[PDB]
Amino acid sequence: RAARARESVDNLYWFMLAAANSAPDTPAFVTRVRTLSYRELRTRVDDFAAALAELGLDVDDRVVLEANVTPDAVAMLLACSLLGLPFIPVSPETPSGRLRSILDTAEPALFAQAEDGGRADVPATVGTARFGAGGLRVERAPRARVRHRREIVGTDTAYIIFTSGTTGRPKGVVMSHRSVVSLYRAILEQGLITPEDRIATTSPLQFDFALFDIGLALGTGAALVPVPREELNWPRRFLAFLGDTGATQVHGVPSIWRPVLRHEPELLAGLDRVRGILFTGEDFPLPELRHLQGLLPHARIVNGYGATESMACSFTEVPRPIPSDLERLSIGFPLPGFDVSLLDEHGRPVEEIGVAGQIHLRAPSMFSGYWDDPEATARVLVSDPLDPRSGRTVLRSGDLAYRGEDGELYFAGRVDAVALLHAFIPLTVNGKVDRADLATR
Amino acid sequence: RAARARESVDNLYWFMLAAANSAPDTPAFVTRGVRTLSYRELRTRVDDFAAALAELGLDVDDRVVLEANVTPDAVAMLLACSLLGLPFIPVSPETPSGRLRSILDTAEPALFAQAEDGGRADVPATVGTARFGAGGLRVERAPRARVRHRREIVGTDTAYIIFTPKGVVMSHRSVVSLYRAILEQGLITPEDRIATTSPLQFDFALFDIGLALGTGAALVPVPREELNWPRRFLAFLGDTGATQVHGVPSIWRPVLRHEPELLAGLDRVRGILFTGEDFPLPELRHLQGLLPHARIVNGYGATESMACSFTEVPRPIPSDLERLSIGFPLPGFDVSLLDEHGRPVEEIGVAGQIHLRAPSMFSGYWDDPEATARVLVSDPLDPRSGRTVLRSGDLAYRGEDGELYFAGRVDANRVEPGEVERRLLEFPGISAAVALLPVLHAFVVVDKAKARAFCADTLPGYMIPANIVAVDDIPLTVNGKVDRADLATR
Ligand SMILES: Nc1ncnc2c1ncn2[C@@H]1O[C@H](COS(=O)(=O)NC(=O)C[C@H](N)c2ccccc2)[C@@H](O)[C@H]1O
Ligand SMILES: Nc1ncnc2c1ncn2[C@@H]1O[C@H](COS(=O)(=O)NC(=O)C[C@H](N)c2ccccc2)[C@@H](O)[C@H]1O
Ligand SMILES: [Ca+2]
Ligand SMILES: [Ca+2]
Repeated sequence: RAARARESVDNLYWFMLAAANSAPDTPAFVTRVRTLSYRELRTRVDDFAAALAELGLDVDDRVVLEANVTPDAVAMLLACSLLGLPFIPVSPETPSGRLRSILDTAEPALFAQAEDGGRADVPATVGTARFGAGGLRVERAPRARVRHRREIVGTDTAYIIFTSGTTGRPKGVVMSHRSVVSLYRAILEQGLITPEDRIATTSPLQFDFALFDIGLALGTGAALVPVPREELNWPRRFLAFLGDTGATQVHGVPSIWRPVLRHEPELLAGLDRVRGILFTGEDFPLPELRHLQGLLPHARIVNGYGATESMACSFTEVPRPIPSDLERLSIGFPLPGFDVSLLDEHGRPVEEIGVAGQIHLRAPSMFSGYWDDPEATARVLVSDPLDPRSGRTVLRSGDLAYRGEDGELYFAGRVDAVALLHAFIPLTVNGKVDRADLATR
Repeated sequence: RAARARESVDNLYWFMLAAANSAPDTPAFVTRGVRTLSYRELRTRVDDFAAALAELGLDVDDRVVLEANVTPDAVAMLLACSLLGLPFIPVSPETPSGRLRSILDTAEPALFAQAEDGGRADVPATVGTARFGAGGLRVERAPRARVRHRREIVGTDTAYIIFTPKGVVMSHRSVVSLYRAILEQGLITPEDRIATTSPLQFDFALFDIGLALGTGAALVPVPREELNWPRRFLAFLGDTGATQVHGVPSIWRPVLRHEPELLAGLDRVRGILFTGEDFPLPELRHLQGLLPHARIVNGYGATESMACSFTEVPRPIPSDLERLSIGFPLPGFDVSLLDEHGRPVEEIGVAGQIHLRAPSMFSGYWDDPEATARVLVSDPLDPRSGRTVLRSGDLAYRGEDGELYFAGRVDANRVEPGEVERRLLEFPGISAAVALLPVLHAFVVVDKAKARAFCADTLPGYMIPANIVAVDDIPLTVNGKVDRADLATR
């Protein structure tokens, strides 16, 4: 009786598990060294979907998935996907006060955590479950409800990413199945990755960088290599992990390299299997970037630029070697089927090389809105200033950029705007500079 | 310097000419003796038109009015506008100059294009002008010089705007999404020949062109001249080898009155598709009886989503059937019936307003954000997500299997005129019935006082037509719908 996305409708289930039909016995995950096959992953998703369907949740009903990137956590989000149940990924590190704030806003039907999970006292108004290879064990069944939705569509919400927005307000980026799949399709077209690759992923699941890495790898028929968040503090254990698992690509915010470059630059030079590194989140300090390049000279580095509101925007290979005169890394060209206007303060095109204007993004991968915040949505998703009467929307990015002589882009910071407004690093759960931490001094 | 949609971007050019790569030598068009145009020949025409259009320096989002009916050249033009991200505004040559000039003033296009033999002249100096045909695209007045500011064409770029002054803006990604949904349903194969009857300014034409070319089937444009005369129309369908015939219900009315024996003789016709309005059931049952080896499909939807549902009519049609079903939305489409408070109607037989979730949704009404905010709204089942649904302005109820039934516009002591006109059908000899509203006149295709008494039986006094007029045919709009307005005057 539960609704299920059809094979022909944009949906993470069908997008990520297509490799179960071409190459069922190929590795989807590498853990520690154990592989999990595409077929094994599909069975786990189908088992979780069968248990989830029993609960009587309507399409658009929200499941909080509290977990790090694990084979089980991905099986759960793909089982939420097939049933049109939007997943809200939460890091176990998240303090209980912030979870309870997301539970109050998002009003989910169910909170799901790993079998060995430590979260207690989730409110009585929300259902609770635990997942493992054992299956999905319900602790408290979700409320009785009448199912109103007959059919799952590609514009249905896949996931909501919750952060504290720039005011106090909880920021919930609502992303449709069709928006995410569109990003995955665009980046597959680039051909960064092959089925023979093993993607070491470092981001927490509540960061769409993790959602990028999962989709990129499974979409391609490659293997995902979740790096346990613990091993990242311990540079020798981190390099040992990448070596032992045969990781060919390492994805993470710039932060993940700082401990390794200070304490174990000799051992990093020893990872001969690594063909590629990908980063996003913030500027890669150029001294650390030139150091990292020097230590793995046969490894392509990709600068990934974009926001949660579109998942991503551009992927530019860092010049090898980095020019000795280079001021700034290029964020290159938007992906095929993506487009940027640089507009001045009045929304007029900037058409001078070297002059910064606000990025306005046209993309197939656009968010649907900010959870319960239509004012904020109307200030970010706006009438295209180059076509204001059509009703077409663009993303008013709040990011500045300028163009070089071949039309490539350069990030020039926030229009809101380590130095602060003083000169100084404490990291956010996502691996960013905790600028709010440093500003309290 | 001119931007061109890439092969990986949702775009009518790449969607409709995909068959040029798989089956270049297969027929894209059948015209009229009887000539085919191949997918390869069509594509070369599109590329030639795109090269001429690119010369003009138009930016992406700049509008081209395409005044033409469905022809090989008119389709080459809209596919050349598509590749260059130049939204096309289709206008029928039979549109009065009053209404064209109204579209040109609101749309403020960069270019007006018409056929070489085209009958338009009176075009403002602020708009460029060109003529397309054999040989190519002749510019008469070059459009204004401008700076090209858009670097790259994207799937959310406007493919076309349909004007009625109401402008439905439709993205490339929205249309292609409809084409993909209906391809999934497998209505048509590459062996088929689709006779299309709609004017190009009606998205039914845009439906038929994309359905056929998307599939790798052949399009058979029926010129309006061939359509008006029943035996000419059937001789055209026969001579071209049409296997599917698409049009509003009215394309069958002359043929069912004057030439039912000849219509029964179209053995190559495997399928008929209609939309626009209710097919009066007596004419529908007659048509089905005459071609029993032809599947009949009811297409339901509005321009705001191109379409919504495609339901095969029961074979044979029950003689006691009250209303034909608009069935289930396509895969990836979904309907709620909501009450006046946006509350789910969950009682069989109770009418509520259709709210549609679809991958094919319009971007907005040209220059009308107030109207856009009244039609494209917060999902009332999910108001906090920001997901938008189409407030359709169409009433409907469900049967026991969840199938839908159109119950009229919410526009339409209140008088439900679908209920007046439907109970006039039951009276014998009435094949079709318009009712309109001060006094309720009803006009019927086939004395009075028995039709009236037959009404007085099963209807309340205020829903009893004061005057019932027999007619030969119903006056049609350019798009082929009942001309309510025309009847109102007489
Ligand atoms: N390559 C950059 N250089 C420098 N500043 C940057 C850069 N990529 C973002 N940023 C900054 O970070 C913001 C985005 O923050 S976010 O919304 O949390 N999203 C992300 O951090 C990453 C994004 N979801 C993503 C995921 C996967 C692949 C690519 C991109 C941008 O608006 C920039 O201000
Ligand atoms: N099959 C119907 N029975 C009964 N009332 C109907 C029906 N199809 C529309 N309608 C009515 O006509 C309205 C839509 O009119 S429209 O916007 O001009 N669009 C069309 O008529 C054609 C539509 N775009 C289309 C094109 C191609 C394939 C399918 C559908 C609906 O809102 C209904 O009021
Ligand atoms: Ca423009
Ligand atoms: Ca709901």
